[PDB]
Amino acid sequence: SMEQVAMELRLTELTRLLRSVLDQLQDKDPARIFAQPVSLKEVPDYLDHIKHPMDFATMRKRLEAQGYKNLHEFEEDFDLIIDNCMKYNARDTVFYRAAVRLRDQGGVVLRQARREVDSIG
Repeated sequence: SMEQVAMELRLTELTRLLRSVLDQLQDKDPARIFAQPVSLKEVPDYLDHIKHPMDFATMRKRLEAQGYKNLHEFEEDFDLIIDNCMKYNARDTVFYRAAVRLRDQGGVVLRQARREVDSIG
């Protein structure tokens, strides 16, 4: 139907906006601490600690399959990246501190993305 196509065009446009959001967020992680999934070879107990692992590469795979229906879903995955790190790692670590900086900096980007997603429908 024409209605399905129009909905598909909206999903595509959301996907374009989320790709730019994702790039902006990932630049707030210049150390690349959150680039890839935590390695189960190198942290074999990780899944005993963290039930829903997340990382920027996994988000990128989901994005390119147009797997985010709305900004809320995308933000959920971004929040898992931060929140998982802040539970697994102690306060005095380079990892925790990187998460805090990503959170604080990403907040700015997400504040305006929310306005763009509402604004452009």
